[PDB]
Amino acid sequence: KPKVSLNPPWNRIFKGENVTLTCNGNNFFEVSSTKWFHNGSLSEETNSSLNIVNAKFEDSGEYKCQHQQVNESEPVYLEVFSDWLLLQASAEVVMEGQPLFLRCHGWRNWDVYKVIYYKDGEALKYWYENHNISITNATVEDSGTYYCTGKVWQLDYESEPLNITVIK
Ligand SMILES: *[C@@H]1O[C@H](CO)[C@@H](O[C@@H]2O[C@H](CO)[C@@H](O[C@@H]3O[C@H](CO)[C@@H](O)[C@H](O)[C@@H]3O)[C@H](O)[C@H]2NC(C)=O)[C@H](O)[C@H]1NC(C)=O
Ligand SMILES: *[C@@H]1O[C@H](CO)[C@@H](O[C@@H]2O[C@H](CO)[C@@H](O)[C@H](O)[C@H]2NC(C)=O)[C@H](O)[C@H]1NC(C)=O
Ligand SMILES: *[C@@H]1O[C@H](CO)[C@@H](O[C@@H]2O[C@H](CO)[C@@H](O)[C@H](O)[C@H]2NC(C)=O)[C@H](O)[C@H]1NC(C)=O
Ligand SMILES: *[C@@H]1O[C@H](CO)[C@@H](O)[C@H](O)[C@H]1NC(C)=O
Ligand SMILES: *[C@@H]1O[C@H](CO)[C@@H](O)[C@H](O)[C@H]1NC(C)=O
Ligand SMILES: *[C@@H]1O[C@H](CO)[C@@H](O)[C@H](O)[C@H]1NC(C)=O
Ligand SMILES: *[C@@H]1O[C@H](CO)[C@@H](O)[C@H](O)[C@H]1NC(C)=O
Repeated sequence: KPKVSLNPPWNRIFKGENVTLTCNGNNFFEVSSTKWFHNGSLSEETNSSLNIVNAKFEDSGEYKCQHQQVNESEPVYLEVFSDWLLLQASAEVVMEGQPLFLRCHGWRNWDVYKVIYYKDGEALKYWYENHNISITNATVEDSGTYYCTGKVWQLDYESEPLNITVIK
């Protein structure tokens, strides 16, 4: 029962950014026989750590790993974007009580100011130099649709809206 982990945790990334997919293993692993299935199609890497460099739209997809005698892991979907601001979430679905981190991500990792996060059309939090609205203990009422607004350079921008569900 393997489980694909990511680093950054962000599973919604811009174009050209890099992400690393590690197969069920927190720190140190042994085997050299690891399988990767990008969109189902077997991959060319064997190492347990499948890196992804300059993010091309084609990288967006469904992945998974399996060992010699283990049933393939629950696929994970990676989406790549091109836009001024992208709203990133730790996980999109959560178990009541778990942690939750949302991030109003600027393009080219620039700097965003006058930030405001919104949940279900309501103003929620606000800062100058931006922040990362974080949640330790997650309530089910936290489930909703978020999006953020901010000033890049000297213009305002709105982010694509994102759904989030906290089940019990
Ligand atoms: C795995 O399957 C997914 C299908 O969801 C593939 O992702 C899709 O890839 C295409 C081509 O990169 C994306 O569309 C492109 O968008 C640009 C910009 O809007 C446009 O100018 C191009 O003409 C093209 O339409 C498409 O949106 C994307 N799907 C999603 C949801 O992001 C992915 O490429 C597949 N992986 C492999 C290795 O085939
Ligand atoms: C993705 O990885 C690349 C490679 O490490 C990063 O760009 C590197 O930038 C350094 C400058 O310190 C150069 O020495 C390398 O040659 C560059 N690598 C490549 C492949 O061009 C890049 O910054 C990473 N992406 C992000 C978002 O940080
Ligand atoms: C987020 O979830 C909401 C539902 O909570 C989706 O909105 C519904 O969309 C369907 C069809 O698009 C409509 O029939 C419903 O009336 C909508 N509900 C509301 C309250 O507007 C929404 O499409 C989802 N968005 C994403 C990005 O997944
Ligand atoms: C290759 O695998 C080892 C562990 O077997 C790991 O420490 C290392 O980071 C991996 N290298 C790459 C490029 O994935
Ligand atoms: C492993 O996969 C087989 C089918 O190939 C399935 O019967 C079995 O239940 C799986 N292992 C576990 C722990 O579920
Ligand atoms: C908060 O978000 C920023 C983005 O500006 C990121 O670089 C940083 O690592 C995050 N801080 C923490 C403590 O996770
Ligand atoms: C999380 O918060 C709930 C109340 O909202 C509380 O009952 C529970 O003990 C908290 N969990 C932890 C680990 O403190």
